[PDB]
Amino acid sequence: SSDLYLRPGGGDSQIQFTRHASDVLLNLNRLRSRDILTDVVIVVSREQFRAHKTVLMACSGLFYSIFTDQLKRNLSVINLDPEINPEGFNILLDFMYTSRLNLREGNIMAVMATAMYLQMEHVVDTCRKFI
Amino acid sequence: SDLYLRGGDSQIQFTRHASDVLLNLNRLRSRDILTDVVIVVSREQFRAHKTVLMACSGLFYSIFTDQLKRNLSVINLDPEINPEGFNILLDFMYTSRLNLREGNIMAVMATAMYLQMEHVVDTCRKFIKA
Amino acid sequence: GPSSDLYLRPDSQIQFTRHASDVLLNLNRLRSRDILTDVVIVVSREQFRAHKTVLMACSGLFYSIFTDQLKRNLSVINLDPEINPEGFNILLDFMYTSRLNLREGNIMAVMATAMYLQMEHVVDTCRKFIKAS
Amino acid sequence: GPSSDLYLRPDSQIQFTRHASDVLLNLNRLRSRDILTDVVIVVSREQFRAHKTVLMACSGLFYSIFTDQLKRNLSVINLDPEINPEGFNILLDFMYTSRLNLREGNIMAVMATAMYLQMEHVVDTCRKFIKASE
Amino acid sequence: SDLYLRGGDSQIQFTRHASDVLLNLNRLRSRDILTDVVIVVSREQFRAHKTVLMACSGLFYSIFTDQLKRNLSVINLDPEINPEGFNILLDFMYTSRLNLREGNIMAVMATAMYLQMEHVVDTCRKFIKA
Amino acid sequence: GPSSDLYLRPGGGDSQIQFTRHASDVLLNLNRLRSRDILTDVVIVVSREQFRAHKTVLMACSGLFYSIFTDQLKRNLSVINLDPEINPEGFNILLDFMYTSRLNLREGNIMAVMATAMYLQMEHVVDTCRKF
Amino acid sequence: ITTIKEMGRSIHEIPR
Amino acid sequence: TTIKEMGRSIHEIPR
Amino acid sequence: ITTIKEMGRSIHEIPR
Amino acid sequence: TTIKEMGRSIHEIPR
Amino acid sequence: TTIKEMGRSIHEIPR
Amino acid sequence: ITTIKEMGRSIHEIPR
Repeated sequence: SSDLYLRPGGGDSQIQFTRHASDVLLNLNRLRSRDILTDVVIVVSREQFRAHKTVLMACSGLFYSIFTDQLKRNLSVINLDPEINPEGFNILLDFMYTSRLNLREGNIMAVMATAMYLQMEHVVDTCRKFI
Repeated sequence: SDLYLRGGDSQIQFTRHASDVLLNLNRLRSRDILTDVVIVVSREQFRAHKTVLMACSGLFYSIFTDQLKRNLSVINLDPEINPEGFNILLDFMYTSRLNLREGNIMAVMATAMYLQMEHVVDTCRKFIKA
Repeated sequence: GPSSDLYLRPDSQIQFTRHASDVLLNLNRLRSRDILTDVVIVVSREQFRAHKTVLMACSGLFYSIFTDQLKRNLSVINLDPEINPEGFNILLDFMYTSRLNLREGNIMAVMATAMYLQMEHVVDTCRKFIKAS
Repeated sequence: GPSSDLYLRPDSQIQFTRHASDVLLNLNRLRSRDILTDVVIVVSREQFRAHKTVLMACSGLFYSIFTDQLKRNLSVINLDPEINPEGFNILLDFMYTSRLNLREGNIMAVMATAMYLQMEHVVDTCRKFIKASE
Repeated sequence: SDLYLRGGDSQIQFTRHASDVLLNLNRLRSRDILTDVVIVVSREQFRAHKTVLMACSGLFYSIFTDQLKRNLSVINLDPEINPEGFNILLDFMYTSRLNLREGNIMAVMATAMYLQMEHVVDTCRKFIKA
Repeated sequence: GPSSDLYLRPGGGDSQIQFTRHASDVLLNLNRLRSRDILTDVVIVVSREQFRAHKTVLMACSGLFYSIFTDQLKRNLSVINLDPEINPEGFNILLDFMYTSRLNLREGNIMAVMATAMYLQMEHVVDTCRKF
Repeated sequence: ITTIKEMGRSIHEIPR
Repeated sequence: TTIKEMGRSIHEIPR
Repeated sequence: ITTIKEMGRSIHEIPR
Repeated sequence: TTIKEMGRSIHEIPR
Repeated sequence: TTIKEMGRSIHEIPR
Repeated sequence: ITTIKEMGRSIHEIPR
């Protein structure tokens, strides 16, 4: 006879999808841009941004701290400090959902200060080098 | 004299950012933070984030975009679906790592077809041929 | 005229439009009588008889087995233990009848078996079937 | 409602209407690649490689020979000396393809071969074809 | 002249109002409208409104008043709990009728104690003494 | 003879206990939940005055609220602003009625309750008000 | 307080 | 077989 | 080449 | 419930 | 035993 | 556009 076994020696195989994490983030951004399953609105000086709490906690120490408190976890509207610049925040939000940080002369300091407020020190460190 | 920061319209690309985000999502899941759905596969329960499920699976994408069934928190998969196969695919969604052992290869493959994860199925088809 | 030529006057081709079905039915009858069946497929608890030629015609798996040089004169094959005998049975009947019988409760088994046998066109039809439910 | 059941909700049968033709084409491809052929038929010294199962499927003669359990392991069969190698080649292609190829000038050979192989439905179609001529 | 209606503070009492409300809640439950929790009893699932569960059960009252337990939508009862007993008690909560058959009386009674429905337990004790 | 077989209900028929004040007990607990702001899921805004309630209790009593919350689009609204013509005090009387079975009419507000109940499509309340 | 008992149905009946 | 129970059916949630 | 379609049974039917 | 599928049913062995 | 798959891993949700 | 690739960790790592 002969025995057809898919992995004979009771083997232990793993497939690593080298672009999976990138594929997921793009789909998260697609959901965000179509307002699907977004569960918080961040308000930055009368401007509104819709987002997923999980993505915010993954990227920002500030949001990680807010949403690890149970009392604060089921908030659906967060008003950032009035000092924070809407354009700076929109650039950091796009960074969270796309891995890309866009800097033009005239918003570099805005992105940088927004990044400390959100406690994204790795972004801040990369911004500091950028000068 | 005028000290101006540039005007090179620049973009910084963080090449491990998406991988970092996914790991943090997996950490949130394992600490049961903000998971919002329970998937029931033959009496067995799996907690997850809907957005991650919609990102990876056409089946779940279709459920959670149904306008009427907006408040679903429990999904009962068909009785035929194998809990172990589903768990491997769930770890795959959160880690980019698909773990196959002798004895569950077909289960993962068929479950992935049910979940409409065609790219995973194709990778499995390549897998069992060699 | 005192003569005439009785000649068959046609370069023609006759196409017998149900010959292929007729052949498949006769292959099924031979299989049902164990006539020239030359491989036994062992699927866990259960044994199945078939013609290697029909198996290679329908399944990329068996085609690779039986064009394998060492593995060509095999007379008993044990499938992977994961494979369900009922799923294999449905696909074997498909090979010999063109009819694929799906019951509530075995759709996933049939599909998984067909992925194992590398019967991709069946897998695709099963995918369509699942989506309609 | 907080829950939903994702259930495959059809007992169905899918009928693949060109499956039989697809099989025969694959049997023919095996023959032409000499894959799993198990008999040589020899007609006036000409050699024809074939699958025994397809022979019993189409021909009463080969059906009768190979349902004999002792003759079932023959690997070379020489037809009767009367049989025309060209007639046989035409019927063999028929068995594997559904096409019966006739030239002006070989119908009688094809018919006689088909009568020898005991392929009566072919003989009947040849009878009609002849009468469309003479 | 001054036409001023009535003046005493009058009160109209709708003697079947609460019974009416309860029937409409039951109709909502059966039409799966606004039910917001699934109770799992050894693999069987029951959908209900949290407010009705808290109204009737001390056990559910304590779960749903926990500050942390704010997003619970799936509750798994102890594996010992009998699904048929629970279903009889759930029907009771929404209808005021407790249906007892030979073969499930002790299950209803003990489940009612687990759910901390002491008044129902007392009524079952009176029942079983007859 | 020397043996006996114990059955809790021998005639394996069908017994039913009817709790004649259960529905009243449920409603009282619902009102307690409301007054403690436990599990309320909608706030009704009536001329900048706010009222918290359970959607199910509103849908059970009011054809208006039944219609709103049976719309899937409007089903997960958490703040509903009533028409400015509606009187906050009249609304408060009907809300208490929903949660207590008891409608309180004082000199000076009977008409307010009347119009409000018609707006909420509470016709049985409206008719009982008209007799009054 | 003057209380009066109303015994008719108090609210619409949500249909099955 | 129906029987009527007239005592309080459930716990009273406190004010 | 003149092609002709025959639609009847082409071969003997091997019995059950 | 019978359903007719009209596409190719099996792999095509190449020449 | 690890293997690297470098193609797209999941469906692409459209814009 | 001046594009630059940063390869270090991009965000805080949530602990287990």
